[PDB]
Amino acid sequence: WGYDDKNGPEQWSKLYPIANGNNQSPVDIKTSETKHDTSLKPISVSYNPATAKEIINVGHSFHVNFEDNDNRSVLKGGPFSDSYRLFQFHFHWGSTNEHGSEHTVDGVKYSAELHVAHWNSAKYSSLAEAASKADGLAVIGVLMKVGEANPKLQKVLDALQAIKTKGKRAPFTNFDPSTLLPSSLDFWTYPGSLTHPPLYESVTWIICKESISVSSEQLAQFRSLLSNVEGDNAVPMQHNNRPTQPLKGRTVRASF
Ligand SMILES: *CCOCCOc1cc(C(F)(F)F)cc(C(F)(F)F)c1
Ligand SMILES: [Zn+2]
Repeated sequence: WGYDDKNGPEQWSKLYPIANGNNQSPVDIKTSETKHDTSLKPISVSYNPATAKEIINVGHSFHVNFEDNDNRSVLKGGPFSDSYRLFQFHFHWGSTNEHGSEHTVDGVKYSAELHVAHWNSAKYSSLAEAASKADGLAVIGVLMKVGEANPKLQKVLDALQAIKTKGKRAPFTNFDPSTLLPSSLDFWTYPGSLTHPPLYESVTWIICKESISVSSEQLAQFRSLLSNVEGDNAVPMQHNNRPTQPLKGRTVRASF
């Protein structure tokens, strides 16, 4: 699978029938139809910088992984009674500054999107186990808006030089992902899935109501990464965002 016409989101249903499922992400969040939930508690994130492990070029994108051995970096509050263990964060972007996000609000596309992923360490003992469980994954979605350069992104962007080509790996240590999150943690939440194969419908989404900035040049650095392996012809990762999906009667709750 990929993001080209030959193997893109339109072709995913071939090898991943769940793509045409009822709990698929991303989706369009219509604020007028979001339901405020009294039971929702504030989102609480406590990450340990020492947890940061490495950064990897995976052809279609890049993953910044963390040590998920213990509960040093966890996610609490929200719709969760359980505690979720951070393991990775990554980005999604488009070929132009205008429409590169995955989630949309009131039909409004953003430039990019940050995903901070966690797995249910209260019920399960591994990401592999939790990945296919409805209550296995919790992902924070932060919408990124084109504008002034984001200084918080620089340490990540500076590391992309060591993972230029597909398969390249590099140590990525001493970093707190929460520094990338917006000032406020007000959020929408809805039962969703992974935005790319395997497309497991096992994700409880936490979409921040507040967005963060990113310069056009910083977005250019994302597309600067190569989807090809070393030595081969350079093929930049121009985009890796999935179109919004049918909400299928799902309810998007609001904490505000
Ligand atoms: C590319 C780095 O690999 C580390 C783990 O990869 C996974 C990431 C995700 C994520 F939620 F981030 F999209 C999901 C999965 C899984 F669902 F388990 F396949 C693996
Ligand atoms: Zn994602």
